[PDB]
Amino acid sequence: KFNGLTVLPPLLTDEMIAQYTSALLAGTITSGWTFGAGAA
Amino acid sequence: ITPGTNTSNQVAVLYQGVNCTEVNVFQTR
Ligand SMILES: *[C@@H]1O[C@H](CO)[C@@H](O)[C@H](O)[C@H]1NC(C)=O
Repeated sequence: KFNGLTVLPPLLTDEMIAQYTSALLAGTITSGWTFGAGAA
Repeated sequence: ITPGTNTSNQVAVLYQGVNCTEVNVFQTR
């Protein structure tokens, strides 16, 4: 991890991924397939 | 980090994985 090797962070943090899965799940529950086609 | 050269000549610099004490200055993760 120090012979010229490095690990870079992801662009979206685990909390930003969890906001996306929450938004997908809350869209699915409250509005059916409609939020994929247009407005929820 | 740059806007286009058709847009500005300002730039910003990221020292990847380096703490700012070791290098306007800001400590990102
Ligand atoms: C950067 O280094 C200083 C001095 O070692 C320390 O106080 C600070 O917490 C460090 N910050 C990060 C993000 O590593």
